[PDB]
Amino acid sequence: TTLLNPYFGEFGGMYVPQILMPALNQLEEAFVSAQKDPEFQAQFADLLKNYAGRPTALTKCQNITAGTRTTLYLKREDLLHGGAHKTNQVLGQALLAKRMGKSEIIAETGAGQHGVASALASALLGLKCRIYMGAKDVERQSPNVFRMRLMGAEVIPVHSGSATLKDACNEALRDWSGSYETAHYMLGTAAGPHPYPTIVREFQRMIGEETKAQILDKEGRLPDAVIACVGGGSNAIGMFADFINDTSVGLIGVEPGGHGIETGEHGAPLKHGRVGIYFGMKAPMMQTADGQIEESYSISAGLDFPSVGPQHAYLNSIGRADYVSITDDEALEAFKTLCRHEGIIPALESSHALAHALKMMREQPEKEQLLVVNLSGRGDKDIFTVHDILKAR
Amino acid sequence: MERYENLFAQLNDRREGAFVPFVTLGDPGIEQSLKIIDTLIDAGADALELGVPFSDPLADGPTIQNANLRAFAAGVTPAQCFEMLALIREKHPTIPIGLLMYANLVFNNGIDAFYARCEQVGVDSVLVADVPVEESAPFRQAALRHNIAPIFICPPNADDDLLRQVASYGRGYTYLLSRSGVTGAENRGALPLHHLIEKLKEYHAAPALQGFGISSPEQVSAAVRAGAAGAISGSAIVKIIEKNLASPKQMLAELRSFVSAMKAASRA
Ligand SMILES: O=P(O)(O)OCCNS(=O)(=O)c1ccc(OC(F)(F)F)cc1
Ligand SMILES: *Cc1c(COP(=O)(O)O)cnc(C)c1O
Ligand SMILES: N[C@@H](Cc1c[nH]c[nH+]1)C(=O)O
Ligand SMILES: [Cl-]
Ligand SMILES: [Cs+]
Ligand SMILES: [Cs+]
Ligand SMILES: [Cs+]
Ligand SMILES: [Cs+]
Repeated sequence: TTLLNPYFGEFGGMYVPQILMPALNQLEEAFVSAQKDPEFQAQFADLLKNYAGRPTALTKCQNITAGTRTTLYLKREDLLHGGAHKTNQVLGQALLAKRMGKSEIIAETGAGQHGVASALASALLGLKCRIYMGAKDVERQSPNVFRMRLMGAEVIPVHSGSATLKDACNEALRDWSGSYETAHYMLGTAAGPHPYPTIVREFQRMIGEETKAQILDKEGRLPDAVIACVGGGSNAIGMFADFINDTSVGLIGVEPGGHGIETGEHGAPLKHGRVGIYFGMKAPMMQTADGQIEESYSISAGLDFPSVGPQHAYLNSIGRADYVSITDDEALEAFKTLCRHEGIIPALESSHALAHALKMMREQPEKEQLLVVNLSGRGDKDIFTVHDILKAR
Repeated sequence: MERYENLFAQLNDRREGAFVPFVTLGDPGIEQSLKIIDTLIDAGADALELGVPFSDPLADGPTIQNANLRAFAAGVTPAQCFEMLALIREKHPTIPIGLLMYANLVFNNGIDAFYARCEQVGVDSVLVADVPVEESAPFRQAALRHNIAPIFICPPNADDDLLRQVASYGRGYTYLLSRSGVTGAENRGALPLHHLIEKLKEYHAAPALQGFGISSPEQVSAAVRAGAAGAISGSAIVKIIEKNLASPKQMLAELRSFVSAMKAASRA
């Protein structure tokens, strides 16, 4: 029994061992209570404003769209403390952990951004933080590992399975299955078992709320479409949520196409995977013919969650949102273009969203369209990756 | 079939508990796994719990994580596991055989088809580790349509509502968790509770088997004295495999000695 619907149509649910059901029910109860609590809301708002730097700017990018009938705005989550949108929801989850009386945080991370976000929130709010990270990711993300350690978090390499994000996800749940009484699991995207898809959406929804206010202020009307990259789905659902009931506003999610869909080396389970049950949820995922879970591939390490949040699978099924893919090469071109023409270095993740917007403009340059791309993070972290490729060209 | 019912009736007649080992199918290879399983049976196993190798076993500690990895190193697939199961049944007609599954392997190419294959090879029960009672409906319905017992888990702090659900929905045996956490011999659980065992009996639940952390004869005896119908041991058995990979004959000898000792502990 739950207080809220754990499903979005057929997708979602609570596919965890029986031992973890009380933890999920406790978390749901605390969330529902917090959502009705003006003091909780005021504390969260205060951290978002005075610590994280909300509201984030909405930037009109005139150079990129010159000579076309596209008007493009970027929602500047790149300017949030920590350099990505992930900061919003970790602060909310940290306050939920405190509400429930917990003093310890568990988190998973792949490329390291969620780990860093969890570490910073835990440092600020007096929580002991332990972060699981696949050993292969530890090896290749020394900057983020060092940030986590500087912020006083314990980083625990995971050597099981493929030693990557999915394996860290498992280990986090294994730990939580024994430690839930004292520890909160700070899940890093709008996925996993209920209530996490719901909580993460609600703790990211200020992205779309602000976007709506800012676009009404500047343009006097809603966007024709809002466009966001989709790893597990948090930044995208945060942008989409406040526009779901605005039926004229297009919602476009962009999955990583990697080397190309046809190569199999991608991270686009929503459009090119198969529904399965894993990580506590029923959702499309990257899996073998036999049902073993596989990795997502993208040039951007941040888009390597091998499934997708169930609310995205649902919005797709009913046609409320459209999902597309962008390849490594398309994302790289968008990255270069934004740097040269707007002086903004975007995360390679976010560059997937920008690349699709650039395509919408370029394919149909006389189409009148008011677009907003969610610029989920900044791309300082990516300069060597981009350097190394562009050197080999 | 009625393999668990028949077993418990026979054990009850002898004032005896069940000893039930767990191993991963195809760990460390198909041929050796078949020999391991025959050894467990010959040494006195009353029933078997058998794991199909899965990429993400999130209810398992390191010992069994490593068993899955060894089976994958040997190229073991679910299809090969079903082949193994059919042969095991052909050799041993009465021993109850339970599978330890993760949801995706059951749901993968159709829940009904999965349980149909179980019935075809002569499996008796399926425990889907990441499907709580709350999500169990299509799994337990498919199980029962194919004469398979769906196994449910009773955590040590289960409330009355949950006990009633586990009693109503399960069949074959009720899994009594010794503790929170994941599988592993390194973490010993509790003597359960008179309350839980008694409530399950009150609600006419399938007979209870205690599992997680059971690694010694004394714990098997304790489980049975507390009112459980028997005990499951996995990691302790798998550790013997792990310890003796280079020595297959010694592996079987040590498995035999251990299982014999564990089984002796169950006798009145
Ligand atoms: O002796 P141990 O501690 O290794 O325990 C072995 C248990 N093996 S098993 O197949 O019964 C088994 C039973 C339930 C499991 O998870 C669940 F409870 F969530 F469903 C996992 C394994
Ligand atoms: C982690 C990350 C993403 C992808 O995760 P979502 O949950 O899909 O938002 C996207 N952009 C940035 C900058 C990230 O750090
Ligand atoms: N791998 C990314 C996003 C993520 C998916 N799941 C959890 N986090 C990160 O850790 O920053
Ligand atoms: Cl449903
Ligand atoms: Cs600001
Ligand atoms: Cs323009
Ligand atoms: Cs995805
Ligand atoms: Cs005894």
